[PDB]
This record gives sequence, C-alpha cells and structure tokens, in this order.
Amino acid sequence: SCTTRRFIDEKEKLEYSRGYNQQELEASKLRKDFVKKYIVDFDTTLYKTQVERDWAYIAKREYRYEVQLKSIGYGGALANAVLLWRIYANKKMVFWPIPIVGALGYLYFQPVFFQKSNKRFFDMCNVGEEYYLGRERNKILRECNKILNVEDF
Amino acid sequence: KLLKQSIYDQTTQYKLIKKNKKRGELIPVTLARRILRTKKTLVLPAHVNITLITNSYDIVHSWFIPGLGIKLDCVPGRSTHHTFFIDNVGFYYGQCAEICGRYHHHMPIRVCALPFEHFLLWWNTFGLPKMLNTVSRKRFETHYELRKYSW
Amino acid sequence: MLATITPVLGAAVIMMAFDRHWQTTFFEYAYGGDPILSQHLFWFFGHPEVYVLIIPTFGFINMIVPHNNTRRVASKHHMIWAIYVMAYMGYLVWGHHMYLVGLDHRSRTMYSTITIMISMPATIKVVNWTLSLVNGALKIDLPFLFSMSFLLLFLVAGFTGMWLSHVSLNVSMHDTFYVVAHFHIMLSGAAMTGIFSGIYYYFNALFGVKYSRMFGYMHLIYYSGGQWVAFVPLFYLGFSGMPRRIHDYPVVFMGWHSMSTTGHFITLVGIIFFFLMMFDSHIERRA
Amino acid sequence: LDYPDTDDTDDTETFKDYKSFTGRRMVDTGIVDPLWYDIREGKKVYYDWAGVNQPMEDI
Amino acid sequence: IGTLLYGANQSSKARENKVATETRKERMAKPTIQLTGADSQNPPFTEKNINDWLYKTVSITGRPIHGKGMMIPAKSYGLHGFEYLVPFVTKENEDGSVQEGLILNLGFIPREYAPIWARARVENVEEQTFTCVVTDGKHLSEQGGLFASNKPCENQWEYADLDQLAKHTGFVNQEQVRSCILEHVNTETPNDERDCRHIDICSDYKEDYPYKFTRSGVLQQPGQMYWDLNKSASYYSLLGLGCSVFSALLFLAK
Amino acid sequence: KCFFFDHGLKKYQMFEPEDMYTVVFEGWALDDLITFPGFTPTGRTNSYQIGLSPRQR
Amino acid sequence: ALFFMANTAISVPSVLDTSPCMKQMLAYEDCVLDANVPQQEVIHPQWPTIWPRLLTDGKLLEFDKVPFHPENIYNYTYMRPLTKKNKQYLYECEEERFVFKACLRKVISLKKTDKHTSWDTAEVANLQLT
Amino acid sequence: YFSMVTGLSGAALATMIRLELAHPGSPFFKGDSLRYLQVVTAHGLIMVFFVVVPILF
Amino acid sequence: MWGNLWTEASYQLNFNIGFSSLRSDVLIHLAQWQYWWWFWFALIWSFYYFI
Amino acid sequence: MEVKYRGPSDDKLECEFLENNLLSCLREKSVQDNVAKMTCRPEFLVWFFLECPTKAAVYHDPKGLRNIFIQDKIKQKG
Amino acid sequence: IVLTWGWSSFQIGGYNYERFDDNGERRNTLYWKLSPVEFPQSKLWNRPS
Ligand code: HEA
Ligand code: HEA
Ligand SMILES: CCCCCCCCCCCCCCCCCC(=O)OC[C@H](COP(=O)([O-])OCC[N+](C)(C)C)OC(=O)CCCCCCCCCCCCCCCCC
Ligand SMILES: CCCCCCCCCCCCCCCCCC(=O)OC[C@H](COP(=O)([O-])OCC[N+](C)(C)C)OC(=O)CCCCCCCCCCCCCCCCC
Ligand SMILES: COC1=C(OC)C(=O)C(C/C=C(\C)CC/C=C(\C)CC/C=C(\C)CC/C=C(/C)CC/C=C(/C)CC/C=C(\C)CC/C=C(\C)CCC=C(C)C)=C(C)C1=O
Ligand code: CUA
Ligand SMILES: [Ca+2]
Ligand SMILES: [Cu+2]
Ligand SMILES: [Mg+2]
Repeated sequence: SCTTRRFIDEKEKLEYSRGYNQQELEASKLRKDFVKKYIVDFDTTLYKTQVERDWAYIAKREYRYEVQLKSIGYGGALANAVLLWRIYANKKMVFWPIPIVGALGYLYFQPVFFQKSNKRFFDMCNVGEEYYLGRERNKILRECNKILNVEDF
Repeated sequence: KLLKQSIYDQTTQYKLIKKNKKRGELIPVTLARRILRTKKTLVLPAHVNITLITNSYDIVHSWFIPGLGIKLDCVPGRSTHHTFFIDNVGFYYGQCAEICGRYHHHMPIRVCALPFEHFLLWWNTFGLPKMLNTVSRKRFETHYELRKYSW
Repeated sequence: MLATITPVLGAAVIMMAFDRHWQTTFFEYAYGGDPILSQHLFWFFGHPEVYVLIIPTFGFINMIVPHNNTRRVASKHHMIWAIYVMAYMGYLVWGHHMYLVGLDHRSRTMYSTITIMISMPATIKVVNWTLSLVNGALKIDLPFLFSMSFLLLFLVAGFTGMWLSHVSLNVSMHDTFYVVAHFHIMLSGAAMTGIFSGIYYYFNALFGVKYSRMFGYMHLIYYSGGQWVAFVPLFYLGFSGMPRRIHDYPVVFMGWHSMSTTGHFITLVGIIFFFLMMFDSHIERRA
Repeated sequence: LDYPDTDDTDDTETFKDYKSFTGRRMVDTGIVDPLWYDIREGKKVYYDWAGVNQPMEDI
Repeated sequence: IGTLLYGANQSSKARENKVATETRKERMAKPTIQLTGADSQNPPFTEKNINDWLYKTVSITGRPIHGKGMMIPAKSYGLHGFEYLVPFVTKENEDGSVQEGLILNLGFIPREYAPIWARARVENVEEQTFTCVVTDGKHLSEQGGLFASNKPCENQWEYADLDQLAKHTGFVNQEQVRSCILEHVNTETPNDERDCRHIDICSDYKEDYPYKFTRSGVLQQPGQMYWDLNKSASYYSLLGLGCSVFSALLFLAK
Repeated sequence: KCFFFDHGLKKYQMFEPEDMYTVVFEGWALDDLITFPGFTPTGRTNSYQIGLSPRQR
Repeated sequence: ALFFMANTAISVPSVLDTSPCMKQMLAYEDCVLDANVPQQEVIHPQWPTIWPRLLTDGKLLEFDKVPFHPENIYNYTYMRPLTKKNKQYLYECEEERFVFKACLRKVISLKKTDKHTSWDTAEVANLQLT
Repeated sequence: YFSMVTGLSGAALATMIRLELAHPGSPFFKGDSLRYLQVVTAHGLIMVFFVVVPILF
Repeated sequence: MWGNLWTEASYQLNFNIGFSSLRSDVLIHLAQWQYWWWFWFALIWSFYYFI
Repeated sequence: MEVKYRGPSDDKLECEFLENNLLSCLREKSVQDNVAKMTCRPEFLVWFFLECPTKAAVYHDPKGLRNIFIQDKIKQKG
Repeated sequence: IVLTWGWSSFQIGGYNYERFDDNGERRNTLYWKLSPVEFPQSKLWNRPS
C-alpha cells in the first residue's frame, strides 16, 4: 500500500495544481463538511459497532496526519521565517510571532490541505450501508454524484 | 502463460543463454539461481503442521532453508522428529550446511509451500499415481484412483 | 584449563584413529556406536580451547592501560574473578556447538542458559577497561592505540557471540558465515591486536632497541582496517544465508566476498608494515 | 579457434548460432549479449571491447 | 522590470500552451488510422509533412527491439524512472542487416526495472500491433535544463535528442525516424487534458510495466501546463509590483 | 489457474512446481508436461481452509 | 520483554471483508452443513441444474472403460443420489439459496461503465488504507 | 620467530581461501572441493594450535 | 512461478544486508527484536561519547 | 500471497475449446443428462467465463444466443 | 562521528527509500488486502551486523 498512498498523494497534488470548477468545489465542500462533522469534530469511540468505530478512527488518524500535522508544520515554517525576520530586525529574541503567526499559518494551511485530501477522507468512511456512518456516507456520495453527473465508489 | 509453438530453435536459445547470458551488478536470486537448481521440488501444504523425520544414509548432513530459518541436522542412525509449519504460500531454496565431502557446495534444496487445494492437486496428479506405479501404472488406473479417492 | 581439557581431546582423537584403522566402531550407530559422542568429546575441549586463546589477550590491555595512564587498573580483583568464572563455567556450554545435532531439550536449554549467563563477566571486564581510562595522566602510545583497537573489536565480537546464543537465531545461523564472522572478529581481531600490543610493549625487552613509530602506526591502521573490512561483510553473508566450507556459492554473494578479500589483502598489507617496522627499528638501532 | 576440441571450444557452432535467425532474435530480446569474437580467415579475433587478450599462437 | 517582463512572457506562454492543448485535443478526437501491409512497412510519416500527422492516433504493426532501447529520465507520480524508448522496426530483409523503422515510446518504467537483466520476463521481439499518438517529443527534447549531457556511445541519455536517437537506432530512413517519435497510447480513456490520469494504471499498478500513456497524459506537458504558467506569472507579477513600488518610493524620497 | 493451454494439443497442460529462473529463462525447454485432470472429479471447488484432523488412538 | 517493542499499533484493525455476497454464501453453507448431506456439490447453489442426475440416479461421471471398486461409504459420495431425508433437509434451506442466487444475479447484472470516474482510485473506497 | 613463520603460513592459507571465495566458479582451485576443504582445515589448525598458542604459551 | 502466483519468497539482491526473506514469522520476529535491541542503547552510547 | 495481474487471454484456440465445452454442457443440461455419455466438464465453464468475456457477452445477448443455438442445431443435425 | 550520524542515518535512509522507491515494493500485484506486505528497512546497516 505504500505505492497506493504515493499515487493518491500525487493525484491530489496534481488536482490541486490543476484547480477546481464550480461542481468540483461544491462536491469538495460537501465532503469536507461531512468529514468535519462525523470524524474530526466527533469522538469516534461513541459509534455503535466496533468495525465502524475502528474504521472511523483510522480515517480520523489519516486526516490528522495528512491535514493537521502538515498544516502545523507549514505554519511553523512560516512562523519561524517571520521569527527570523523579527529577530534580525530587533537584534534580539522575540516570542510574540511564534504563537500568533503559527496560528495564522495553521488557519491558512488547513483549508488548502483539507481541499486537497477531501476525497480520500470521504472515501475512507465507506464502512457499509449496514451502519449509520456508512449510510450517511452513502447519502453524501449520492448527493455528490448527482451534483457531478458521475458515479464514484 | 500459453504453450505456443516455438518458431525459434530451442537448442540454439538454450546454448546462447548458457554461454552469453546478460547479468547485472544487482541481480536478484530469483533471476540468478546458478547453484540452486534441482529436480522434483518438495511440495507441502501451507498453514498446517507436518512431522519431518530427518535421517542420513552415510554421514551427517544439514537440511537448511534460510527463508524459513529452518536447520535440521540429519544424523545417521537417528530418526529425529521436527515440526514443520510454513505460515505462507512461498517457494524456498536451501543449501546443505554441514561438511560432507566432494559435492558439499552443490547440493541444493527446493521446498514449495502451496495452498492446500494446489498441494492436493499436485499430489493427486504427480505423487499419488507413483505410489502405485510400482505395481499398477496406466492412465485408466490413475483416473480410477483419482475418482475413487476424491477429497 | 588446558591441563583439564587435553586428556578428553586425546581420548577422542585416539578413538577416531582406532575407528579408522582397527574399525572399533566406537562412532558407528549400527552396533552401539554414538556419532554424537565424538562431537561431545571434541567440543568439551574445543570451547575451553577458544577461551584459553582469548583469556591471555585481556592481560595485555590490563597491563598497558595502567602503564600509559599512570593510574592503577580498575577492580583488578573483580576482573580476575570474572576471568576465573568464565574459565570454569565454559565447561558446561560445549553444547552450544551442538544445538541442532538432536540432543535433548533439557541439555539444550541448560547449555543456552549458561552460555547467555557467560556474558556478564565480559561486561564486567569491559566496564573495568572503560573506567581504567578516566582520571589519569594519559601517555598516548602505539600499544595504547592497539589496546583501543582491541577493545573496539572485542565489543562487537562478544555482542555477536551473545546474539548467536539466541537459540531461535542460532537455528538459522548454525554452520553459516555469521558464526565465521563472529569468531573471526573474536580471534583475528582481539587476540592479534592484543598480541601486537604486547609486542610493542615489550619491544625493548625482546629486541633491545626501540620500535619505529611510523611503520608501527601504519601497521596498526592497516591491520585494524583490514580486519574490519574482511570480517564485517561476513556478517551480511551469514544473514543472507551462506553456509560454511563451500568453495562455490550463489552469485548473490559476489560483492560481500570481494569486500572480504579486499579486507584480507589490507590485513596482509598491515603485516607487511609490521615486518617493515621491525626492519626499520633494527636499522635505527637506538637505545 | 576450436582448440583443444570442438566439444570444449564450440566457437564455430556459437558463431553460426549468433549469425542465425534465432541468434539475432535473442540479441534483439537483449537477454544474450552481442558476439565477442569474429572468425577470420582461419583465426579467431576477439573484439577490442571484449576485454580479453587474443589467443596465443599455435606455433 | 525584469520580473514583470518574465511574468508577461509566462502569461503569453500559458495562452499559447492552452491553444496548443486545445488544437491537439481536437486532432486526437478523430478516429484511429490502421496502417497495415505496405502502409505499415512504409509509414506515411515524413519530416516534410509531419505536422499533418502530429498528434494523430495510428495503429501500426512492427517488431520492437527491447535489447537496444533507451531510458530517458523522467518523473511520474514521484518515481524518478525512465520513459522506455524502443527502435520499432517496420520492415527488415532476410539477413536483417538492412532495416528501417521508427521510435516508439512504450511508456514509463521504474528505475529498478529499467535494466533488461533486472526484469522477470523475456521481451517479445516479434511483430506486434501498437496504437500510438504521433508526437515530436518537444518536452522530452527540451527537458534536462542546463549542463545536461548525453552519451550515445555509453547508451546514457539525459534528454531526447532526435538525431542522436536516430543514429543509435541505425535505420536507413534516418530522416523518417528522426521526424517524429510514437508514444503507445490507450484510446479508451477520457480525452481531457486536465484529467490528472497520465498513465493507464490503477492505484495498485496492476498493469505490467512499461505503463502506456493515456490521451490526457500525452496532452499534458510537465512543468509547462497553462495553470502552472499562470501561477508562475502571477507570482512574478506580484514580485514586480512590489519592487516597482519600493523603487518608486525610494525615488520620491518624500 | 496453474495450467496452460497448448496450441498443439488443444488441451491444458501442467508441470510440477518450478523456480522463477526455470519458468522464465527456460520456458522453451520444458519436460514432464501432463494433461490437466481438474481439481475435482465433478468440477466442484476444493478451495477450503484446512485444519488439523482428530488424532488417532 | 515488558515493553521491548516500545509500541503497539492497536489502531490497525482487522481488514473488513468487502465481497458482494459473502454473507449469503456463508449462510447457505451453514444451512447445507446443518442438512448433513454427504455430497459436496450441494455447496454450489446451482447444484440441481449443474448435476440433474443427483436427484434421480446420482451418476455424475461416465464410468466407461474405468473400474468401479467401492470399499466403503466414503469412496463415491458423489455417485449417491440424494435420498428423501437429504431432499427434505435441503428444501429446508431454500430461502437462503434463493437469496444467494439473487445476489449472484445482481452482481452479474452489474457491469462496468464509462460513467464511473473513481475506478482507478477505488482502494480508498474499499478501505485498503490503515 | 617460529610464530612469525607459522603466521605467514596461515596468512598464505587464508589468502588461498579468500581467492577461492572471491567469486563463484572456483577461480583458484578450479573445482577441487577436496583440496579446498583440506586447505581450510590446515588454515584453521595452523592458526589455532601453531600461531596463537606458540605466541602466548 | 506456480501459474501467475509468484511463489518465490526471496528476492535478495547482490549486496543484501538483511535476511533473505521476511515472509517467515520467525524471521519477522528476529528482525523486530534486533531492531529494538539496537534501539535500547541511547544512554550508554551518550555516556561513552562523553567519556 | 502475491498474485500477479493478467487480463483475460482471449486466445482464439482456447476460447474455441471452452465454447465447445460450454455448448456440450448446455446440450446435456437441456435434456438433464439423458444421454448415453456425459462429456460435460463443469470446471471449464468457470474458465470460459474468466478468459473469454466477449463470447460470454455474445451468449448473454438474446440475438447472439439465438443465432448460436440455430447454428448448433444445424451442425448437430448435419 | 559517534552519536548523531549513527542514530539518524538508518532512519533517514529508510524514510528516503519509502519516499522514492515504495520500500522496494514489487508492483503488478492484486488485492493488496490479500497481498503480502513489503516491510520497510529494518536491518541497521550502520550497526555492525
Ligand atoms: C577467541 C575465540 C572465541 C571467544 C572469546 C568466544 C566467545 C563466546 N562465544 Fe563463540 N565461537 C568461537 C570462538 C570464540 N567464541 C569459534 C571458533 C566458534 C565456531 C567453532 C567451529 O564450529 O569451527 C564459536 C561458536 C559459538 C556458538 C555456536 C554458533 C553456531 O554454531 O551456530 C555460540 C552460541 O552461543 C557462541 C557463543 C559465545 C559467547 C556467548 C561468548 C562469550 O564469551 C562472549 C561474551 C562477551 C560479550 C557478550 C560482550 C558484551 C558486549 C559488550 C559489552 C558491547 C556492547 C556494545 C554494543 C551492543 C554496541 N560461540
Ligand atoms: C587464531 C585463529 C584464526 C586466525 C588468526 C584466522 C585468520 C583469518 N581467517 Fe580463519 N578460521 C579459523 C581460525 C583463524 N582464522 C578456524 C578455527 C576456522 C574454521 C575452519 C573450519 O571450520 O574448517 C577458520 C575458517 C576460515 C574461513 C572459512 C573457509 C570456509 O569455510 O570455506 C575463512 C574464509 O575466508 C577464513 C579467513 C581468514 C582470514 C582472511 C584471516 C586473517 O585474519 C588472516 C591474516 C593473518 C593473521 C591474522 C596472522 C598473521 C600472523 C603474523 C603476521 C605473525 C605474527 C607474529 C608475531 C606477532 C610474533 N578463516
Ligand atoms: C525480581 C526480578 C524482576 C521482576 C520480574 C521482571 C523480570 C523480567 C523483565 C525484566 C526486563 C524488562 C525489560 C523491558 C524492555 C526495556 C529494556 C530497556 O529499556 O533497557 C535499557 C535501559 C537503559 O537503556 P536506555 O537508556 O536506552 O533507556 C531508554 C531511554 N529512553 C526512554 C530515553 C529511550 O535499561 C534499563 O535500565 C531498563 C530497566 C527495565 C525497565 C524499567 C522501567 C521502569 C518501570 C519499573 C521497573 C520496576 C522493576 C521491575 C520491572 C518491572 C515489572 C515488574
Ligand atoms: C573515537 C572515534 C570513534 C569512532 C566510532 C565509529 C564511527 C563509525 C561511523 C563513521 C561514519 C562517518 C561519516 C559517514 C557519513 C555518511 C553520509 C552518507 O552517505 O549518508 C548516509 C545516510 C544514508 O541516506 P540514504 O537516503 O542514502 O540511505 C541509504 C540508501 N537507501 C536510501 C537505499 C537506504 O544519509 C544521510 O545521513 C543524509 C544526511 C547526511 C548529512 C551529512 C553528510 C556528511 C558527508 C561526509 C562528511 C563531509 C565531507 C568531508 C569530510 C572530511 C573529514 C575530515
Ligand atoms: C552510533 O554510532 C556508532 C555506530 O553507528 C554508526 C557504530 O556502528 C559503531 C560501531 C563501530 C565499530 C566497533 C568500529 C567499526 C570500524 C571502523 C570505524 C573502522 C573502519 C575503517 C574503514 C572501513 C576504512 C578502510 C581502511 C583502510 C585501512 C583504508 C586504507 C586506504 C588507503 C587509500 C590506503 C591504501 C594503501 C595501501 C594498500 C598500501 C600502499 C603503500 C605501501 C605498500 C607502502 C608505500 C611505501 C613507500 C615508501 C612508498 C560505533 C562505535 C558508534 O559509535
Ligand atoms: Cu550434504 Cu554438505
Ligand atoms: Ca568461488
Ligand atoms: Cu564454545
Ligand atoms: Mg553444524
């Protein structure tokens, strides 16, 4: 699966570079809202079945690594650049930019990574129609398919 | 994976690959089996225990498979019992690992662990007929045996 | 130790000769012979033999380090007791060379347990050697450098031996080049480094003249490098699964065998440097 | 060339095989390397890229 | 001023690339032409009128020679592999010394399997039918950047030089072989330049290498697509605006 | 599918397990080929997970 | 030892089976096993159509020019036609068989089409990532 | 001095072993497996009982 | 190669340093044990560097 | 266990043999094995469907199946 | 020489190998769920074996 992960990441990067149209943006917004509501901002352990709990947690951890940690790294890089700039300007050590600039960078970088990897997180929740999470995932997938005039798994 | 008629010369191809085959600095053992070729590879099923009784005819030898990490000393006069359990479908090579004499270097081993269905097919089609070939050997006999003893 | 063990080897060798010539069938299973008895008797002396080979090597460092450090050696009594415990406990681990022969699991477990327990006195000696180098007046010399190289080789040698003590890994590593690499790093590395260290320590007492530091340094560097380059790739070969005592092997070992040959040639160059060191020292003929 | 015996040397048969249809097809496949010697007027001459010396004279 | 000019040039190149992609997609939208018999042995493609056949789907039968192929370095989905480039022989005599053909780009192959001896198969060197899109290899020839060097004698390539490749192939029809290079393609994939699927494979790489390009992949020009050029132009224009404003403020020195 | 169709005999043939080197670099030189008799007499499926049978007294 | 591995990836769950009619097939197999039918062909849901003689005569293979020498009840289990008890206990498993066959027919009817766009990257939807 | 001579002999035997083991195909002994085994045994015995022992004891 | 099922278990290259195959559970356990054995040396190595 | 991908062979001779086996099986099953000799090989049906999707689609097509049945009846009578 | 290179080299090498070569995975396989896993680098080449 390392080959599959690399291929998916490269596909996401190529799509992000390409850009998105109205329908793609709407579908991505729907997927991101669903993922944030059901995975990121919800305690996965509160679901009913063990299978759905485990797969939802796998999706949540994948989202963490691919979005939250990456955004933290990029925002920290930006905050470190700003910190170096301010240190050179003041000829001393400053501590204000670290928190503020880090938070601003995280807020700037989280939406872009979420848009880039929205499809993967949505697809990883396809546990099955037998469960509540899988049923909601299928409903959102049907809505996205209707919007995009295509069929997806 | 089709047995097609060869328009080339099989003998010429064999001689050419024998003489001037192309090799590389980083060539896998799979493509480089110079000293690891034998005949009638030992076929076993996978995911089940087998009792291996190791012995030697003349002197002490070593049945060695590094892929499985198995080393059994075959000592003359002994019938040493060992447990053999290959937990995966795979083909393993090996070389004897105890000084024995002239052909100590060239004495390879080939053990193929297969899913039970494939192992049973190989059994019924190659080994089971030979167990009665000593007395009865014929296509009708083999068909009768395989139909009579069906798993 | 040699006095204790020599009669066993003599008896085993005499029995082998009798079987070969008079056909006494001592080791013929047909009429009561025990082929494994020969291995038992041989290894009972064989392991104490290697212990006898190694034990004297420690004395060279234990003497040289205090001499150059202007300090007393660390825990001489404890080091003596550690070497003694190794010496008189190596008589119950001769079966680690016979794990796979087919001996009873009880004896196998006893041998493995005592073999792993043997590691502790070696650690004691290592820590004593390390502590002997602290808080003293160091006088760097070629014997001291040889002692450092000996310690560096011995650490890896003993670590690899302890790994071999692992029964499950020993199953795959028996009669492979991993054991070859382990005992080469032990003997050729540590024993020879200690021998050369003692030679440079007693050069004045032996030849009556001082040694030539230039060729001495060249010999040290080249010998240590050759030993390492020769006997490190053998571990890779053992992990790959090359058996022992085989002159023709699969093509997949060419690179590591070439590295081993290069290391051996580097060691030979180091030997050349040692002989040139002796020649130049005698040419200098300085008090 | 063809020394000491054909069964050991097999230069002529190898040359013919390389010059045959099967030899050319194998070379095109690339598993078999190109021929390394040429049979001159009674003598075998290795190519300069073969990385070997010429055979010693028979006297 | 320099960065503003560079950004304007990048925008112009983006527009040109978009127009080129549109026309190439329209050309590829046409059906495929099957060349057989005499047509296959003597392909109509020629440097005189190559532009007529550029980016056109042709099914051609010939005898590839994997033994003497070329491995032009390339990056495909993070893999620093090669684009297999084989001399595709179209007609040969009985002896085989004199032969003619073209250059066929089989597709992307990983670096590990690039060597012939590193593969677990014996390449077939009999007549085979390949559907390919005719291309001039513009991006392949223009890649490599500065200091790029190639050694045809050592069969090591850093960029696709048509004349050197033709010389290496040794075909009699040197002009015909150098005119264009064929790329193995699949005609059952979307004809969208922005598909993001350049090679006909799945996420598991089930298909056996080399992986043939798709129509979208053939249309795609790595590092020179219109969206990338527009992004670069926007960055350069912003840098310009900033530097120009700073210089104007310095000049005013109010 | 452990068997291969033959254009000469118009039948499926199989050989004993062989290493990758033998299969790839010596496909043109094969021997012991035998007609494929089928996994089961009636054509059923033998694809089951086998275990350990009860021991003998 | 206690924590020699220093970490355990308990998150990695058992891979979830994603086969179309696995549940139906397993239920039918369980019912057939409860039927205690010596024949094995009944495992396939379409046995009455693949082996019509299994209900009347039981001769599934043509034993022409081949000896037939049974030694016990386990020799030619496939040559014994189903009896009244076997027929009853297999009729007691018709709902499961019908559902399994319906699922198989639905899977067969399902076909690949150019409409699908996530076909290449279907592993994420199949939940192959962990 | 005798130990130096014996160590040179052992080094020569080790060189023979390494040259034989350099690459497959027996470049040194050219198929003499028995000769190689004899050389290995001689090397081991000489190094053990006639280099280290004479040097130390 | 038992059909399309590639049964080969060892693919070690010319300069292989690890085990020939890692399909065997015994070899997997040995590799993991060796890795963590090497892991558990931080304080000792730092102390030796300092001395 | 690693299994390498390979699409349906679609070999002409192999698919002809498999189609002949399928026709024999259909003829026998239509009459419920009320024939002197049972030549049907149920195993080869799966291989037919796996290796020759084009012929499977033709057989599934009502028109193709009708034409195949007509031709088979003509050949059997003749 | 002593600490940082020896404690970071192997991990760096394995990470780069996974990045650029898919940990040496052999492609052309089916159903990764059933396919075996090609483990990342685990044998410390910097540590004497
Ligand atoms: C000088 C020679 C010598 C010495 C000193 C030793 C010392 C030891 N030996 Fe060995 N051995 C041989 C020479 C020697 N050996 C020979 C020649 C053979 C093969 C004979 C033949 O068949 O031909 C052999 C075979 C052999 C085997 C059989 C392998 C097999 O056949 O598969 C075993 C099994 O446990 C073993 C174990 C040990 C142990 C536990 C020690 C202990 O004494 C070692 C204790 C020391 C330590 C354990 C060091 C602790 C390490 C540190 C303090 C450093 C730590 C640092 C890091 C980890 C970075 N030896
Ligand atoms: C003291 C013991 C000792 C020493 C020093 C060595 C040193 C070396 N050994 Fe050996 N070896 C063994 C004991 C030793 N060996 C044993 C017991 C076996 C098992 C045999 C068997 O099982 O059959 C073996 C097996 C063995 C094999 C396996 C062959 C096979 O199985 O096919 C190989 C392969 O390369 C080998 C190589 C080497 C090399 C390159 C050196 C190099 O280190 C050699 C370089 C030279 C020296 C290290 C000494 C030089 C001496 C001097 C310069 C004189 C010094 C004098 C004074 C200081 C006064 N040895
Ligand atoms: C009476 C006998 C004892 C009771 C029975 C238990 C015996 C069997 C188990 C003993 C060994 C357990 C080893 C676990 C693996 C870790 C090895 C290790 O870190 O070694 C390197 C370490 C030193 O190496 P290090 O410096 O790399 O340490 C790791 C450093 N960090 C975390 C920064 C990476 O050696 C030790 O000192 C380890 C001692 C064992 C672990 C103790 C941790 C504290 C927990 C309470 C212990 C209480 C004592 C009893 C044991 C606990 C259970 C009852
Ligand atoms: C008292 C003395 C005690 C001695 C203790 C024994 C020490 C033994 C170890 C010695 C190591 C010596 C340094 C080796 C450096 C190797 C770097 C390398 O190739 O990368 C490895 C690793 C391997 O990375 P990799 O990605 O290539 O992985 C290997 C290959 N694959 C991917 C297939 C697994 O790379 C790195 O660590 C990358 C960062 C390196 C940064 C530092 C570079 C230093 C370059 C050399 C020094 C500078 C030149 C001038 C030196 C002048 C000296 C006077
Ligand atoms: C965490 O960090 C650590 C590790 O992890 C990286 C460790 O692994 C380890 C474990 C390491 C060890 C136990 C030590 C391992 C070994 C080490 C470091 C040394 C290895 C050294 C090498 C491989 C270098 C090779 C050796 C050589 C001698 C090369 C010599 C090179 C050259 C060019 C010389 C060539 C010359 C000749 C052949 C001779 C020619 C000249 C003459 C004949 C004479 C000429 C004379 C005249 C007059 C002209 C440690 C301790 C650690 O701290
Ligand atoms: Cu048999 Cu070594
Ligand atoms: Ca050799
Ligand atoms: Cu011992
Ligand atoms: Mg042994």
